[PDB]
Amino acid sequence: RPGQGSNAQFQTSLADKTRGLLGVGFLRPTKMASFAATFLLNF
Amino acid sequence: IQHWNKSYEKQVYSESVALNRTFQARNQLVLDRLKPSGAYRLPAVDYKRQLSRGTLVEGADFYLPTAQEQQRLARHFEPYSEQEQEERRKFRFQSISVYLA
Amino acid sequence: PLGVKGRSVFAGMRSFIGQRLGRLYDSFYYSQSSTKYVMVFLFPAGIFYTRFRADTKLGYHVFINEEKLYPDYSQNYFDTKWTNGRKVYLDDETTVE
Amino acid sequence: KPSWHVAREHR
Amino acid sequence: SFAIPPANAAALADPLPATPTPPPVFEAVSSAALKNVEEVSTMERYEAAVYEESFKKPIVCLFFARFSLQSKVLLQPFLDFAASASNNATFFLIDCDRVPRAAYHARVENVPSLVVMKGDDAFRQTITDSVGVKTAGDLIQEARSALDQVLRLDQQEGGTKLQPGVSSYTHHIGVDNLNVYRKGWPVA
Amino acid sequence: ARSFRWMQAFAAVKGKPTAGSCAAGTAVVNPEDPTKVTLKGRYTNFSLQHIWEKYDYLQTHLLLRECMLSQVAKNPRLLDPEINAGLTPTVF
Amino acid sequence: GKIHGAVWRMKHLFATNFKMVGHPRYAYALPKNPLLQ
Amino acid sequence: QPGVVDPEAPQEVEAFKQAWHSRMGKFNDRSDTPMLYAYMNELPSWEYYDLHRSAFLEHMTYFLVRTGGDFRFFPEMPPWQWLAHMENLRFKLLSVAQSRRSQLQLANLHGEEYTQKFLQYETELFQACAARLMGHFMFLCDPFIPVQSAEALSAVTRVDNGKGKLFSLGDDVNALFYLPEQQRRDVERPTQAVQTLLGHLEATGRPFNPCYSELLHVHAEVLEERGEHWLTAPGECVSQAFLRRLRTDDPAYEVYCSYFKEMYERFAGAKEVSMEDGRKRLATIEKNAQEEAAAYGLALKTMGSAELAHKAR
Ligand SMILES: CCCCCCCCCCCCCCCCCC(=O)OC[C@H](COP(=O)([O-])OCC(O)COP(=O)([O-])OC[C@@H](COC(=O)CCCCCCCCCCCCCCCCC)OC(=O)CCCCCCCCCCCCCCCCC)OC(=O)CCCCCCCCCCCCCCCCC
Ligand SMILES: CCCCCCCCCCCCCCCCCC(=O)OC[C@H](COP(=O)([O-])OCC(O)COP(=O)([O-])OC[C@@H](COC(=O)CCCCCCCCCCCCCCCCC)OC(=O)CCCCCCCCCCCCCCCCC)OC(=O)CCCCCCCCCCCCCCCCC
Ligand SMILES: CCCCCCCCCCCCCCCCCC(=O)OC[C@H](COP(=O)([O-])OCC[N+](C)(C)C)OC(=O)CCCCCCCCCCCCCCCCC
Ligand SMILES: CCCCCCCCCCCCCCCCCC(=O)OC[C@H](COP(=O)([O-])OCC[N+](C)(C)C)OC(=O)CCCCCCCCCCCCCCCCC
Ligand SMILES: CCCCCCCCCCCCO[C@@H]1O[C@H](CO)[C@@H](O[C@H]2O[C@H](CO)[C@@H](O)[C@H](O)[C@H]2O)[C@H](O)[C@H]1O
Repeated sequence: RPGQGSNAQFQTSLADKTRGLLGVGFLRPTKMASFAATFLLNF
Repeated sequence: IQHWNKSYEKQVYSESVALNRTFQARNQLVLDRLKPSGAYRLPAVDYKRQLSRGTLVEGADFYLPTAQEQQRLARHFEPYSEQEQEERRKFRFQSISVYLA
Repeated sequence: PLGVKGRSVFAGMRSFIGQRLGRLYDSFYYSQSSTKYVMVFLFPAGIFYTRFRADTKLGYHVFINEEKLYPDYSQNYFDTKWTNGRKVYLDDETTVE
Repeated sequence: KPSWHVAREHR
Repeated sequence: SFAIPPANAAALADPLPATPTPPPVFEAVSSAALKNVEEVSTMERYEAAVYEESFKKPIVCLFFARFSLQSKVLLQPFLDFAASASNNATFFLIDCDRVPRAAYHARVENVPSLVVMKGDDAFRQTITDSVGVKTAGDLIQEARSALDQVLRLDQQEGGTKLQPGVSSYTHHIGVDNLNVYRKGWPVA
Repeated sequence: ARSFRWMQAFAAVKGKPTAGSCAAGTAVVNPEDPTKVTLKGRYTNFSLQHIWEKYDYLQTHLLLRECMLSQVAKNPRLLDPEINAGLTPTVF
Repeated sequence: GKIHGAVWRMKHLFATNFKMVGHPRYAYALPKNPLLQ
Repeated sequence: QPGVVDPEAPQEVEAFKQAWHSRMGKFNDRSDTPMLYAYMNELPSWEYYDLHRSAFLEHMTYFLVRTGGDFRFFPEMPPWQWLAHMENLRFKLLSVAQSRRSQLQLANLHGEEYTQKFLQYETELFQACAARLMGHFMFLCDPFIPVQSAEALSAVTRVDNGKGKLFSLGDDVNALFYLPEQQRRDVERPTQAVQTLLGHLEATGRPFNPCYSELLHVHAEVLEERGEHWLTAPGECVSQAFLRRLRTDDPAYEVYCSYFKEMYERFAGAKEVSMEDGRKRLATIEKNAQEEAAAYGLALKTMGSAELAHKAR
């Protein structure tokens, strides 16, 4: 197959998939709070 | 100095590998399942891409719905039909009487 | 050519609503996670709660005569001291006790 | 403003 | 401030010039119209199709480009699929560099691309491999599934339930602003 | 000399402009029928010309690299001239 | 008032030209001159 | 619309267009007085690539190699699979480079410009090699195989196990071509090609640098990612594939077309020659070929760039 060589490298752990489901480094509630603060200050 | 900085780089790359694994997992678990089909995509293309394609038009803040109205300035002989002329002749002035009433 | 035979204006409404909802989902998916969740769930929810509470329940401004009668709010967080003039929302069945 | 280095968040 | 220079003689030149052909020895290698499709070379033809034939019976368009090898691999099986299902749908073969406005219309971003169309917005399904994992067989299977789906939906509900959507009022002007001329709107 | 004929030709065609520095198309309206409009050019889903104008050569470079790999899979002694000349990074 | 001024200028600048039978952007629609060759 | 006598005038039209562009720019562009650029944590493709020129280069080279295509089809947002593969390859390369640095740079005691110079020098080198080979019709000659020595003749004959034919041209072509059997006229995988090249170089005693070796290996890997048909179609040759994938707006288009025309019309009439009849010829071919190789160093100073000149000196 064309992409099997690359897709073989994509093997995750149980903790890895749990962390992805939770969205640790991609939700960024600190970023959300910063946005809220800036938006309220912009009034 | 040397050893500590090189170990700093190595741990940076360990963190990078961890981030990449969780990124792959997040994608292939949640986003590949929640990805929109594309039927309800945005019905437009950005003006920059249009400009690169040579497709952008800028003008006509207004429009002319009917071809009868589009081809007036090109007909040169009958911009308005006879019936349309007779109808237009009734609005040569504004009706202050109707305004007042 | 407006309308088609065999189709109903209600079916047209349903199709239009489906289109709108699909477009909304697409636009929410292709958006920043930093702003969309907040602006779409947390501000609306708080505004809804506040407006509903204000327009439905009935509140009272409570004062206390002396400082020795003030409650002890040292343990509970976000309020370490009593302040007179406090707005308190209650239910219609509430008693003085 | 453009640069040759990419931050962690924009990686 | 953002600008892009208008164009160059190179860009405006013929994108599909002829190249030399080898003698009958290089062709000897280890790995060694069509009466069922229509090769499109004119946006006039493409619009005629999309606006009349796509409303009569569905169409399947293969957008390709010469530089692509996946397109050469997918051509023949696409011709077989056409010979198979030419009774239920029409089949068109488009080159993006020869007819770009047709590629802008179908919203194709990668080549090769299958596009199943009916009503021009009632059922537009695009099949492609943006990652590089699928193959010609998988693409053709997806195309068969999409054609089955569109035929079933067309038969469903006394021919209705497949009505154009946003194209009813957009006219693909946000995609390609040149449709204002087609619609007759001014440009001053 | 006659062997470097092709080097001379390449040096001749050196700085000719390409489509990677400008838009890929242009519209022309039929004066007799303004409702008719043609698009002269190519296809493009690309708008980063102000960056690609400096790397325009990479496409053909990588094509040449693939072709060199194909030739070397059969005969690897075709690069020996440059190795001996010292152009490539090598550790004798 | 804007419309009034526009028409008031159109009068002076068009009604006595002999060269503007219509607008130049639509001269393609005019018949062809039998005197030119 | 303005109350002017002629709103459809070219002055008005151009003024409206310029105002349109200025408004759209003032609204969308990233500036010191931004209107829409605000609350930015996840950037779109255009702004991302404009701010991070390093990623545009990497994401672009990966696109051209993973999918042999033109920059005009560059995707708006790349797939996470591609991004992950890029990160893995970066980890590999930087691990190798960091080990080498640890072991050399410390025992001893602007990346954009460096990358630009490296790429320019490399493309110049490959163009010069291609020209040198086209000088004798050895650039892209498949299923044929060029030979300039008896050692190479034996090496390439071991492919088909002595079978096949050998063709020649008279005293103007300085090499002899070999045609294997139709069943063995295939093309080999890029990983195998790189392995063969490196093995030959290390047997001759001229190994590349480790960084360049890893570069070749990653290139071969991203090429393998294409699958079965990575360079050619079933009934296609390498020259046809090159002319197919060749950018039409490339200045060298006519040069390559001329070369391939001449090569076709020559190979069409090329004569056949047996095995022993070439070796004695391969001797003088090797002689004049090493002479031409010695002359090549000076020839680079004739028209080559300052980089090639200084690296030859
Ligand atoms: C009970 C059911 C519910 C209630 C419904 C009641 C009945 C209404 C039913 C619906 C309408 C009728 C339906 C049947 C019609 C059948 C006949 C027919 O087909 O043709 C019509 C019939 C014949 O039509 P026709 O054959 O084409 O020939 C027409 C004539 O040639 C004449 O053509 P013309 O070009 O010469 O036009 C004449 C025009 C002349 O042109 C003008 O209008 C110039 C003057 C404009 C004044 C400024 C306009 C401000 C507009 C504000 C509107 C909202 C105000 C809030 C409402 C309450 C106001 C107290 O005079 C007018 O008629 C317009 C009068 C506007 C109202 C005046 C408001 C006061 C202005 C105050 C200004 C002074 C301020 C300082 C005050 C201090 C003083 C000391 O004539 C009409 O009835 C005309 C319709 C009038 C409608 C108003 C004009 C449009 C203005 C739009 C304003 C925005 C409204 C937004 C709408 C809501 C949002 C969607
Ligand atoms: C409890 C938790 C709550 C949290 C939220 C949970 C989720 C709930 C649903 C979300 C509710 C919020 C809605 C936000 C939408 C607008 C803001 C936004 O961010 O949109 C961005 C979002 C993404 O847009 P984009 O990415 O920037 O560009 C893509 C285009 O939008 C793509 O455009 P397109 O090509 O697909 O189509 C063009 C589009 C155009 O949309 C736009 O681009 C802008 C739309 C303008 C918005 C503001 C217009 C205000 C106009 C003033 C009204 C004056 C009327 C005067 C009447 C006088 C006559 C007497 O057409 C429309 O959708 C607009 C139609 C409605 C406009 C009505 C204006 C009057 C014209 C009447 C026309 C005839 C009626 C329609 C008949 C249709 C056939 C049945 O917009 C959309 O997805 C479509 C536009 C929104 C359409 C409305 C969707 C339904 C909303 C239901 C609201 C009901 C809420 C109450 C719930 C019950 C509570 C108790
Ligand atoms: C009530 C106060 C209103 C005053 C302010 C509003 C302005 C007053 C004028 C009326 C407003 C509505 C105008 C609708 C015009 C659209 C007509 C149309 O054909 O659209 C295309 C749709 C889709 O048609 P179609 O796609 O199914 O088939 C036809 C296909 N073409 C067009 C290609 C031929 O047609 C309809 O089915 C009729 C829709 C209008 C009826 C609904 C009114 C919309 C307003 C309510 C919004 C909420 C919807 C949910 C309601 C749920 C009810 C329980
Ligand atoms: C008389 C009254 C006249 C006045 C008119 C009154 C009616 C009309 C008033 C409209 C004006 C106000 C409109 C403001 C809208 C702003 C809201 C907004 O866009 O959101 C911010 C976000 C911000 O996105 P962003 O952050 O990526 O970019 C925003 C702009 N920049 C780039 C500058 C930062 O917008 C969206 O992306 C989504 C908008 C569409 C969704 C709207 C909410 C409904 C969502 C329902 C779907 C839920 C799916 C859940 C699935 C979960 C799993 C994935
Ligand atoms: C999807 C359709 C949604 C449409 C909107 C429907 C309304 C949704 C919100 C309903 C809230 C129901 O929850 C209920 O609200 C009312 C009003 O605050 C509260 O009730 C309160 O006001 C009423 C009026 O005096 C009394 O019951 C009492 O004084 C007090 O308890 C209930 O304690 C609470 O349980």
